[PDB]
Amino acid sequence: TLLINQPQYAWLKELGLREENEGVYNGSWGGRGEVITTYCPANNEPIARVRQASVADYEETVKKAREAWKIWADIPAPKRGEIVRQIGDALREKIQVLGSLVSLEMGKILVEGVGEVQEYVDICDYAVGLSRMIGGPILPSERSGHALIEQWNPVGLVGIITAFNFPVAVYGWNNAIAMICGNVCLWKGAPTTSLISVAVTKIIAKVLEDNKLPGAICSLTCGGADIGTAMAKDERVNLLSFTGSTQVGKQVGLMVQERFGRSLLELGGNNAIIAFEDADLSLVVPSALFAAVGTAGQRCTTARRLFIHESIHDEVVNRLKKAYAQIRVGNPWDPNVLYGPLHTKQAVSMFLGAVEEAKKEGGTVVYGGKVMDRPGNYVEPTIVTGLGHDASIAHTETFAPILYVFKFKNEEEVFAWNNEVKQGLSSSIFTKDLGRIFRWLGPKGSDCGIVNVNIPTSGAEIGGAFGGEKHTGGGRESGSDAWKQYMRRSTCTINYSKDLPLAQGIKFQ
Amino acid sequence: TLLINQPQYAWLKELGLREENEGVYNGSWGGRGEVITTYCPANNEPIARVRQASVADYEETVKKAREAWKIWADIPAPKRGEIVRQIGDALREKIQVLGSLVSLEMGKILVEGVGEVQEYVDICDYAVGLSRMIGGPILPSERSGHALIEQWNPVGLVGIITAFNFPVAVYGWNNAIAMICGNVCLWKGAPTTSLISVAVTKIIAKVLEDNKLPGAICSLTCGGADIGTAMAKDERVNLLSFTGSTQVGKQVGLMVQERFGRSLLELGGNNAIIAFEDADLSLVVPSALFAAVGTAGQRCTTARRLFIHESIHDEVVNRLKKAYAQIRVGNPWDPNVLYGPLHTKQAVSMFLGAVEEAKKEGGTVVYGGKVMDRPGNYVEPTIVTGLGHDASIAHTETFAPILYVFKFKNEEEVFAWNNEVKQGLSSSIFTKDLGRIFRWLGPKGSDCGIVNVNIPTSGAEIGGAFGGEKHTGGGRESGSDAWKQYMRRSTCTINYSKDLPLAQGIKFQ
Amino acid sequence: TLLINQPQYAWLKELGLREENEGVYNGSWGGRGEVITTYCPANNEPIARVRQASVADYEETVKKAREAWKIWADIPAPKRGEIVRQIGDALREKIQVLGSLVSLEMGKILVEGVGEVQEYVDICDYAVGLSRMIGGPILPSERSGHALIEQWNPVGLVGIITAFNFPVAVYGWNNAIAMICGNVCLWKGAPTTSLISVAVTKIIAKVLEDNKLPGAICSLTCGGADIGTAMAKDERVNLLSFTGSTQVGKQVGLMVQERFGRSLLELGGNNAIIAFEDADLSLVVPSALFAAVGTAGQRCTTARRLFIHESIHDEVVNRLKKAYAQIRVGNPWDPNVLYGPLHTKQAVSMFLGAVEEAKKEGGTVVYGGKVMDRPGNYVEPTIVTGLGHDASIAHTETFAPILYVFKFKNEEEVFAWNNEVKQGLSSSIFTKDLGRIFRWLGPKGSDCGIVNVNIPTSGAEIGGAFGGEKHTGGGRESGSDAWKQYMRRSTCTINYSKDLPLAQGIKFQ
Amino acid sequence: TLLINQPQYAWLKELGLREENEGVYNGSWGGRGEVITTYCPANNEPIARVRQASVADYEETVKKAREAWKIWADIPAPKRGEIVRQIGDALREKIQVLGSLVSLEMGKILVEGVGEVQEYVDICDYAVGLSRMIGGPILPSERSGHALIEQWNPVGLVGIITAFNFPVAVYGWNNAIAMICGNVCLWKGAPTTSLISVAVTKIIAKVLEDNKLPGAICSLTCGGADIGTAMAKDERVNLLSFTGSTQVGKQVGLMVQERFGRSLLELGGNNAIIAFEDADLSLVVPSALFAAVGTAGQRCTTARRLFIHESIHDEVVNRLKKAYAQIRVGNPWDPNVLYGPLHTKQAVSMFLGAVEEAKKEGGTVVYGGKVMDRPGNYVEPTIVTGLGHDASIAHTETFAPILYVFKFKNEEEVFAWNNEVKQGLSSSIFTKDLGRIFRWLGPKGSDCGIVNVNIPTSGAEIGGAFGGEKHTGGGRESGSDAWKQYMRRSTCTINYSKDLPLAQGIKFQ
Repeated sequence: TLLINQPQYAWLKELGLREENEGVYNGSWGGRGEVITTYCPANNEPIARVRQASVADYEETVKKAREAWKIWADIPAPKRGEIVRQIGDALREKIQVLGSLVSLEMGKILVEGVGEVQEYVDICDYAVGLSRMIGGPILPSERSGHALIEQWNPVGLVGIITAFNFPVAVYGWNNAIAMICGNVCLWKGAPTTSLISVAVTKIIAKVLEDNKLPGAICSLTCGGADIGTAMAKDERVNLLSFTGSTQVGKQVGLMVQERFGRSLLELGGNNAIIAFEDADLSLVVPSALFAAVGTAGQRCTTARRLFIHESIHDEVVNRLKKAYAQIRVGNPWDPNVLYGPLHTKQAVSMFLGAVEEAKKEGGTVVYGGKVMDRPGNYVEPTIVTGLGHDASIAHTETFAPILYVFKFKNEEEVFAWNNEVKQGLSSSIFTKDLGRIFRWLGPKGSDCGIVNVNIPTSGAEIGGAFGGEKHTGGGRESGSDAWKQYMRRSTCTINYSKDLPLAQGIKFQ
Repeated sequence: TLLINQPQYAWLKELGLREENEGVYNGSWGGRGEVITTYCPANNEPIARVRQASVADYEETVKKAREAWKIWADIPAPKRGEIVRQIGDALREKIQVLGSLVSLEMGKILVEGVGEVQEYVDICDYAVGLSRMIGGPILPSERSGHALIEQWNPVGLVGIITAFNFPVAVYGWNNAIAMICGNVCLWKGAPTTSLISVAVTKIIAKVLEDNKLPGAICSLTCGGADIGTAMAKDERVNLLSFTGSTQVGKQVGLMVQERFGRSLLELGGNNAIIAFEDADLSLVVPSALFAAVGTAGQRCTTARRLFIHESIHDEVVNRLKKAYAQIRVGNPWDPNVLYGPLHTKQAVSMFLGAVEEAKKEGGTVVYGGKVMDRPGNYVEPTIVTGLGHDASIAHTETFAPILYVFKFKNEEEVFAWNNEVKQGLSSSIFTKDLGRIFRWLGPKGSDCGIVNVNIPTSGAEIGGAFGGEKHTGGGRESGSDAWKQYMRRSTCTINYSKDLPLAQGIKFQ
Repeated sequence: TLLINQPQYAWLKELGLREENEGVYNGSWGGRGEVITTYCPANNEPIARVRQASVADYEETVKKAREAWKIWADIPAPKRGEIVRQIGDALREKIQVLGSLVSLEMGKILVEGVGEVQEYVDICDYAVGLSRMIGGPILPSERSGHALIEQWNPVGLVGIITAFNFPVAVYGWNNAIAMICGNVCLWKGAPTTSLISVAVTKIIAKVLEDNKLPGAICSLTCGGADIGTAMAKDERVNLLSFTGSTQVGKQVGLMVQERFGRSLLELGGNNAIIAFEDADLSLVVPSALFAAVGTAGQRCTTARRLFIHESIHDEVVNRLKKAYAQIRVGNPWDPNVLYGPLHTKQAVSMFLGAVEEAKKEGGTVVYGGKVMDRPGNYVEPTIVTGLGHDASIAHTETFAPILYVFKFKNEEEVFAWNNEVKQGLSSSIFTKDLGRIFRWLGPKGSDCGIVNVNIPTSGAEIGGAFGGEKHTGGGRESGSDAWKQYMRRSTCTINYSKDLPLAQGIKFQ
Repeated sequence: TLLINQPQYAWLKELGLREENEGVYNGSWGGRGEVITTYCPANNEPIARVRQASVADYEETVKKAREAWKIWADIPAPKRGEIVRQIGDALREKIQVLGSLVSLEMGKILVEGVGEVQEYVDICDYAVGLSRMIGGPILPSERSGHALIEQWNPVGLVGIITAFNFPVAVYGWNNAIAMICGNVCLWKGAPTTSLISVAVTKIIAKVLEDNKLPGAICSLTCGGADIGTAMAKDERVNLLSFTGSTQVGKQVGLMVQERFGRSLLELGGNNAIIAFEDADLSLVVPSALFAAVGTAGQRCTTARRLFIHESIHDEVVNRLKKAYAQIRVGNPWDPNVLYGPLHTKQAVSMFLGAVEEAKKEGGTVVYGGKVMDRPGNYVEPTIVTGLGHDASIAHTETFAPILYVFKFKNEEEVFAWNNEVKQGLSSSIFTKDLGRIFRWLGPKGSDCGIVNVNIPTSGAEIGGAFGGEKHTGGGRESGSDAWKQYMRRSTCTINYSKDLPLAQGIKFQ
């Protein structure tokens, strides 16, 4: 009855998956904790099982990772880069099948599953070059015969907790960077994407083994809130990268701060698109559609708020309805499907409640609003008009495809309305106005980590630092100098002179 | 009976101080909170009085500061740099009397009082150039017809809480950097250095007023824990910079994390000096003495642990004892004086407490240990031998001139002993060995924020970032790219092309 | 007869100038060369005399500067910055009288003379901060137990040759940066702004001498081509910064290259403004006027070519003509004056030559074209229409206020026309079109070193690197990392390990 | 008769080489110039033939390359990065056979031939990441409502002239960087390594064609001085990267400067090793040996001068002699061989002239000095004692394994003797003294581009910039910000405000 036991899904075995899998890796595979079964959200059929980590598994693994660090930190960064390069190659080799597993277990369409694996491949190739660049300036000291240098060194063990919706790429961003920076990693992924976590870890383990390196450099401990909390409280976890809900991230940030650890928090978003009167509507409508319904509206960067100037509000909404109608719904492995299921049945309940609250708070559902009558967690992509910008439900992050549409008149108020929410991840304006664009990028503009112009809220590449402000948590991943969060700065003064300090009256020697 | 009403202390009037002073500035001067009297640690005499901030004062001031930010943030960074240049000049003009005030109210010797003002002056001149440099890279987008830019913008209001021991320079580091970065500031200094806070604020207010700027850009609200806690919990304080005890700092960090604010923590030190067998003893002995007894052992970077290789241990300890007896003690403002009083009577009590605690834990006092029989809070600079490196009183930070001396044999164990404590601020080795130096600076070396060679634990200049790791709190001030902590990063993608996105099968337009 | 002997010009004495002045400084003042008398171009009267350098003067000065470098290079960069800070303040205290001398002897209006001194003051304050920042990265070596560092050190003697039209700021830019970079300097200014060179050097010399530093750190050797040629041919001149004509710059560059020296060339411009059909005309017209007639069209960055879309050509021309007629002409120290004399009588004749050449090539003078009926070197600001964009006189740099106006139809051809000339200094477009703007800034856009949008060709501040491409010479001054041209990069590997190389079958030791 | 026609050398066909090969590539293969035969330096047998470029081939190729640029410059840098990544992979696939060709045609031993290919592979991988990093800062304008940005854009066509001794890696450094920076390339390699140039170009040509890119993006024009001179004089060659003799390079520099082009010169070396009294002699002797005789003394970074403190001089020379005696001499592809032939018979003749000149100037040959009686261009590795540091022959670069040895006593004189030569490429000291090491690295130390400590003169990796000063030419290749030499800087001010300029008394509109 497991999908992995059906010949139709034999390709799963190309990732080294079996009926029952070990969810702990530290150089050896094991798992003494609870056995979890994960399910395909397109049909709710069981795929396979994973043995999760017990506390003893976690203890053993942290210790092994920290012993492996002693070897790893001694390897020159460029040589660490070479390992990361080989990891990218090993992912390249498995990209289609790993992409298919992401579609199967998580629920996003295949091109996005493959695309997410390509994202990890790309950050590896990036990190290879960065591994030859990381460090700090030699500075001119004000003291004669002294050197002043800024050094960067690994923090040690980087704990990585990731969410269901990007079960490969977020880990990848943290892993490739943390690795070239001389850290070891311990991964705890979302329980409902356990097979994906195991499959990626099998790919990396083989590269470490072929290079005769301890596997615990990239440790895995599958588990849920129990293991996540242990990492948050563990002094041996020097940096904890956490991607997930704002509510959980807040508690993780507190626990880390309590022990003077470091945390990197990538939390929820309430991302807005603003369309000004002068905007190219041929650009706005498709941009809005794909940002809003992409991944069934389950991206951290999903467009959840659409502000449209009064003069064009009715036309844009009309064109958006006409476009939603053409969204192709199906299984996420079905070719040319644009739109798959929500990740859990719970997310469907959150969807419905949201649509109910919207209707009751005075909103009108101009499209969607219903559960589709079919197997799996499918809901109609939804557009809601008529709500006030400060409506309770619109300030809430609901991880479903519901787009709240508002009218505005002036630039200052709608910039304010962008900024008024608790989250601070991504934002976008559509306009041709040179002046407005630079105000939006300036000190009185968007308050978000991602501030886009004529591209929707999901526009982001690995070259820049990725992350948000406010309740989004403040962490950055991937590009620019995000690498610094994974290392510790020292300011080092070196007296190379035979000079003595002033005696100040005192008779020395 | 107030020192400011005696002719010998008439110079205080040059700083704009009188018998009773307003301790709130927000464009106007005020203060409706409790009136505090500050005392000269050299003779335990009252100097003058300061009216502190009430809750209402605090509320009004935060509001005015945030209103002034609307103006200040619109002022181009280099023009903001020009104001900071003028603050530097106003400081130059008062450097002698302000330096004297620092000696009088805080109790450090006059050249360090003056030296501290010079520090503020120096960061001003530095920030001037920086104000034409702050920003991020334009990066190459992977997308045709798109630009990708990293922007930096002010966070808004920077709350600055400072300690008694550096009552001018810490605020200055924060102030000059936060100012050129486009933020307004709110200062709450240590209550026992209130006159210093008022005097500095009077200098800055005159520059702001003279430039027709709202004075609230550099606001002051004198108070103790109640105002500090208010700032820690205040969502309107976008970044809180805190310098003070690890115990208080931990609670401030938690309160700020609870509200997803930003904190910059500069906390305790337990700094070690390590002398290897090949060290230049003629460099070691004076370096150790000055970093141990400087400012009566009340610097954050004070040398409190001294590791000496066993072959040279007794010779270093004997020479240090002979050097300690030549320390010139007296009034801080008196010339040739090297050693003044502790800041408070409580500090003296802590001093005695620690000395008895060390004897109880098996320590031997080889010099000092007692209170001096004279006016003021004077205690003997103290040397203790025989403790184990992991003695509890050795791991505890006592803000008193006590130096714990330990033997070691080999490099790996003593690097580990440097790193074994909860604090992570400063560290120094004295050695000639080229290999040892680069291992000290490396991943298996010192874990401190400041890592020095052949210069003691107070070695640090403007050009580098200043701060520590672990329970020191992780913040950085002054140099390198510490400015980034006072600003928010946005990653901005601009589509300037007429290219429409892929329709993906949908019929738009 | 000499202006300096007339009571109305007694203010010249405040700069330390007399009837006959020493034009050589190297710690001592002297000059055994040709005596030159400089003239006011506003009334063609002699101002005062300068004794120029003989060959023996130049020889002695080079040797003294290079001796002085031994001391100067040993001063830590931040302390070099303090000298430059003090130079900044010394210029501040003399800014009005110095700016007045620039107006007197060179002929630009008072606000530009004063402004040029402010420019030197500003780069000083910039350089002070930079002096704590210059240097390179510490990079991660691929070899275990090795450090890899990029060091920067002074080149030695920086020869600086400057032009008549910016007799203070160009030197100032080079001086401030070279100085904090640990170089010594040798200045040869234009013979016709000799008093300005002597006055600037008197101010710097006092600062150096007051700091008990050898004056030859900032040497002056006034002279013409013979002194300049000697600098170009002199191996002891490690870097030669040349600002002047393309014709001479080419020969200077070749001579320096012949001896494998370093050159920094800032040569001519043929700068264009392009106004597209969507441009804000109320921005275009005054931008063009002030960029065309400012400094009587004698800036390297002066707008000489004006391209206007066919649809708005006649209107912009008519509005420019109406605006030129209101330009106020007079003595450059009169504050109502926007417009001063040309620098020489030869320049007036060449103005006439170009006008006549333009008419010969088929052009129409729509405004001006004539010498003005008054004492001094005054000509009418001039507009020429109807020339082809590849007319010879339009591709010629004439240092006179003649603006050549062209029609254009489309973007691609007008970008090509901007780029078609030999020079490559500055360029500007006026447009609202987002896409056009980023194409202009991109690879198929302007080929100049300064590339502006909605601001004319004279738009430049100290924060960025200043200079051009192609026949403008390639050098950069002032901002960004222009400082690297004044220093030598070394890539340094330090083996600090006890490891021995592989024996490769050879029995060593 | 041709080696390529022998079955033992059948592997050469794996590089797609045949009896007669086309030596021009621009998307098409051709060559109407003279047919050159290249010879194995180890036995002087002909290998195969290459048809070189006529003038017509060159002209057409430059035009096709510049056409190709219009497409290439429009490709986003990260995507150009992806092409370079694939080039690295294609090189990987042929690393053994390509390396074997390098040993065969050029004559360096196998591990270095393969090593050279690996070098190109590594810079490709580095360039991949850099292609998402290149660009400049956004800077804070002093002007309200203005943006100030530094842009970097390709120069266009980069001509690359390379030398015999590194027939793969030097081109690869230039190629990988130039390509990600958006330039197209035109390669003219040394005529005596033509088969190598063709073999490399075949590999790249396939990658471009598989990606449907025009092949002229990486163009090849095989030829001698006539094609090189043409490139130096050609205004269409925007940057000329020249690697080769100081003699030729001087003329290339002058030709490029004459037309105001850009040049990047990598010229001769006269590299010193300096052994101080405290040096690790087990470290010094093999470091000296391998750096002196490596690649038969034919590296630009080859150690040619050895300075030894008088106290250890005879000991090191004796130990060096005994080690030279054990150098294994033979065919460069032979696995056990350390030492192969010089590249040409002319090189053997120059070697002989240098040895005879060293004797006539009073040197003593204490090891080697003779041509070896065997097939090929073999000479004995040679050591010469007794010359003064300023002997003419020692100041001369003879591209042969001749090591000039000198005594010295003190640091100051020996730093000067390192610096006194015209060349400025690489330098090394061996010492343990901390003070000496940082002095060496400072302003009074080595004047070379590579400045090493306890590692020989050939110590360099791709992470840092590679090149030298003085007569070595000034150019840098590979790491750090060397990429900037392949691009043009623009400083761009964007006025996005509605603000009009001040009227200054003029009535507009």
